[PDB]
Amino acid sequence: VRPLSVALGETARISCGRQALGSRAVQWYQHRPGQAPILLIYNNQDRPSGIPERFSGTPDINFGTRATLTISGVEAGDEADYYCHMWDSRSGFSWSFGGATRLTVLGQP
Amino acid sequence: IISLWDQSLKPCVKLTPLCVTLQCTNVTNNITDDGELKNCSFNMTTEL
Amino acid sequence: GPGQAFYATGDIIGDIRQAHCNVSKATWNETLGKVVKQLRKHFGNNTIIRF
Amino acid sequence: QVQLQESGPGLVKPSETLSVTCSVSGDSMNNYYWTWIRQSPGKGLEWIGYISDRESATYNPSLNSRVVISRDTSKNQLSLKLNSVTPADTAVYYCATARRGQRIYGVVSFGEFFYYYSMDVWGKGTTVTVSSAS
Ligand SMILES: *[C@@H]1O[C@H](CO)[C@@H](O[C@@H]2O[C@H](CO)[C@@H](O[C@@H]3O[C@H](CO[C@@H]4O[C@H](CO)[C@@H](O)[C@H](O)[C@@H]4O)[C@@H](O)[C@H](O[C@@H]4O[C@H](CO)[C@@H](O)[C@H](O)[C@@H]4O[C@H]4O[C@H](CO)[C@@H](O)[C@H](O)[C@@H]4O)[C@@H]3O)[C@H](O)[C@H]2NC(C)=O)[C@H](O)[C@H]1NC(C)=O
Ligand SMILES: *[C@@H]1O[C@H](CO)[C@@H](O[C@@H]2O[C@H](CO)[C@@H](O[C@@H]3O[C@H](CO)[C@@H](O)[C@H](O)[C@@H]3O)[C@H](O)[C@H]2NC(C)=O)[C@H](O)[C@H]1NC(C)=O
Ligand SMILES: *[C@@H]1O[C@H](CO)[C@@H](O[C@@H]2O[C@H](CO)[C@@H](O)[C@H](O)[C@H]2NC(C)=O)[C@H](O)[C@H]1NC(C)=O
Ligand SMILES: *[C@@H]1O[C@H](CO)[C@@H](O)[C@H](O)[C@H]1NC(C)=O
Ligand SMILES: *[C@@H]1O[C@H](CO)[C@@H](O)[C@H](O)[C@H]1NC(C)=O
Ligand SMILES: *[C@@H]1O[C@H](CO)[C@@H](O)[C@H](O)[C@H]1NC(C)=O
Repeated sequence: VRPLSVALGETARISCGRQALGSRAVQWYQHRPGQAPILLIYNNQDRPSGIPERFSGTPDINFGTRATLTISGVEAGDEADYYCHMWDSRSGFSWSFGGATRLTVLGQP
Repeated sequence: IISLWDQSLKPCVKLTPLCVTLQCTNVTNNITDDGELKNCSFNMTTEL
Repeated sequence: GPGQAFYATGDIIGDIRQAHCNVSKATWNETLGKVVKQLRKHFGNNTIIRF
Repeated sequence: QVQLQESGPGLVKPSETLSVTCSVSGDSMNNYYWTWIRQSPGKGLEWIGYISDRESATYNPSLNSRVVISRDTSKNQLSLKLNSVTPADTAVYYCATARRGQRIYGVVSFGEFFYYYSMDVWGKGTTVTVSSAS
């Protein structure tokens, strides 16, 4: 678990501890407490249907930036366990979902 | 070309102390590789 | 050395692929065919050339 | 609509088998791949294994092959068996699909690509408790 706090109506960046050893194809999962998780961003660039535009993916530029989930306009329901399902050509098969950065929102009415 | 090749290597570096017993392991990869990349670690004589 | 440095391959940054050489199949087919038309001169009026 | 409903015993003794099913509705069975998801209280979402259309069960190596997963097109449900169950297996058990996307970085003729599995549609999930309790 990785704790993080952000203010209301602000923009947040969500990263994971794993590094992109080579070309990466990350999947982003948002697991609400009790509620079932939902895939937010996959393929580093695409967002499945039925998802708000508050999250933008991090494209692949052959190097550099890691999986940075850009939460534009964080809401109250964003307090959940965010998962960085990272896949690359070096670590082989990612049989684990890694450590989940539990983001919580403070300063709410 | 042959004689001109050797005269370009004689002032270069010699690697006679290079090949010691190399503990070579396969590079960080998954299945269906072929090898072709040996991560070798070895003792090397430093300046001293 | 003193002052002698074995340039070795460090960690390969990025994706691990293997080397290749591309050649336009349209040109290479046409190039080899132009050779068979010339190579058929030195062996019979018409023979089967295999590569 | 793809509806993934799970049903299980809920209570189980140590050294027993946890056989939980996952019913899919509103869609076919041979459209995508299927898997389960577990999460112990205090831990994160861990993957247990996935099955594709060819019924070949691929297990997560982080559980020492102590799981047997299968599916039945008759009931159109996904089964899951666990032998040598530890009390630490008291957790939530999710059920989700798997869209196996092909990410390409090199050339295809040399096998320089890899398949990444993406869980697009999930299920509600059912919780089971394993202990010496009866
Ligand atoms: C000789 O001829 C062969 C055969 O045509 C050439 O082979 C091709 O080489 C290219 C370059 O290495 C390969 O490119 C990669 O393709 C994938 C898939 O996209 C398409 O794939 C088909 C084949 O299935 C191909 O025909 C299309 O032209 C096209 O390429 C791309 O996803 C991939 O994108 C990038 O990958 C690198 C990986 O390091 C990454 O750094 C970069 O950012 C791109 O990432 C993508 O994905 C991220 C998300 O993870 C996203 O954010 C980015 O926007 C990108 O979408 C790359 O282009 C090609 O697959 C290969 N296959 C074939 C059969 O064509 C060969 O190159 C040529 N000659 C020589 C000398 O190389
Ligand atoms: C082939 O094997 C070598 C040796 O294991 C690999 O190199 C080593 O890789 C590790 C990381 O896996 C490096 O560790 C890190 O180094 C940085 C240096 O600033 C340090 O800050 C970190 O805390 C950590 O120790 C290590 O330095 C590096 N080299 C050595 C001499 O051990 C190499 O990466 C392998 N090949 C490939 C392509 O992975
Ligand atoms: C560098 O020299 C040292 C000399 O001790 C080597 O160390 C031994 O290596 C063997 C094989 O891995 C081990 O079984 C011994 O326990 C090591 N001894 C000690 C004291 O560490 C070392 O392996 C050499 N490195 C290389 C790769 O050449
Ligand atoms: C490891 O090294 C052996 C011996 O060189 C080789 O046959 C094998 O393909 C390499 N890689 C793997 C994945 O075992
Ligand atoms: C090599 O690359 C150049 C530049 O893209 C292209 O014009 C040429 O046709 C390529 N040759 C082959 C063999 O594909
Ligand atoms: C190769 O190209 C030449 C020129 O276009 C053509 O005459 C020949 O039939 C081609 N060969 C094959 C096998 O397509």
